[PDB]
Amino acid sequence: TVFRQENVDDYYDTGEELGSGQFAVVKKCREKSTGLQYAAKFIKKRRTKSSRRGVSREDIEREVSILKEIQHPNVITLHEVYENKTDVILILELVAGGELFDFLAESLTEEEATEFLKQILNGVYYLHSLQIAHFDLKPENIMLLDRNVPKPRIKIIDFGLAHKIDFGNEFKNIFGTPEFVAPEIVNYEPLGLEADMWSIGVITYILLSGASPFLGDTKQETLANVSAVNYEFEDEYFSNTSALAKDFIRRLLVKDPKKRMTIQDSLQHPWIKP
Ligand SMILES: O=c1c(-c2ccc(O)cc2)coc2cc(O)cc(O)c12
Repeated sequence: TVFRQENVDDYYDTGEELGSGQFAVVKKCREKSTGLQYAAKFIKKRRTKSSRRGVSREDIEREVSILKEIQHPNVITLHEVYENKTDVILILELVAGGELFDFLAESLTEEEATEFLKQILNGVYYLHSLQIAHFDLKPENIMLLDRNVPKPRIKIIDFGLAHKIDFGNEFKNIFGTPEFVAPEIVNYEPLGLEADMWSIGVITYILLSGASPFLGDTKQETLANVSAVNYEFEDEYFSNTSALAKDFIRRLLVKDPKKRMTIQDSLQHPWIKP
């Protein structure tokens, strides 16, 4: 699919940089015709077929196709797509309260954790209902609308690894951040919606404790820890955490994807259920 090839600078003015990654940079922007504000994600294109640099058209089109499907309060939305010879430029909904990752750098109570968690689960429920696996859930990819309120509202971002799961699983060597990936990702096995639920377990552990359950001193150690389900609830961190909260985590950090809680299970779990 081809995108708008007019110069994006004819329609938008850019400002503060919001984030920067391997082949993408995200800039605050403002649409000239409406005065409305967005985030422009510039994705660097592959310059040749066999290059390892830039993002393949196939990967870019997948992210765009998924984003086009999405409309939910807890997920980023897509406004427009432009492209030129060097970049595809996604004009995305602006979320200006910063990463959940940075908010955490400022442990939560179980109430604070569950208030974030419920919104995350609601967003993931929407996605999984559409058979969309995110595959890169982590605090850096959870953005707050406003960080200076008692109960910040959040939105899931970064669909760069997201896949449609029309057949129950995808077998593609999809692979995110070692701390957050499920054992089936580590082992290069077929992947489905279940991998997201593991990531939610890791996120929940971090929300409650300020500590990462599988983090080793090197990437290979972290990955080895993940595959072995080498984690425990340290008393120093979890002494005043409820057994029900631990139960929620324990039922997500399960090696066999088939035995892992689904998104629907997680919403009905007694720690979450109203
Ligand atoms: O999506 C984002 C955002 C993003 C998008 C929209 C917002 O409103 C806020 C941040 C920021 O940094 C990134 C950095 C990346 O490497 C990849 C991304 O997808 C993003």
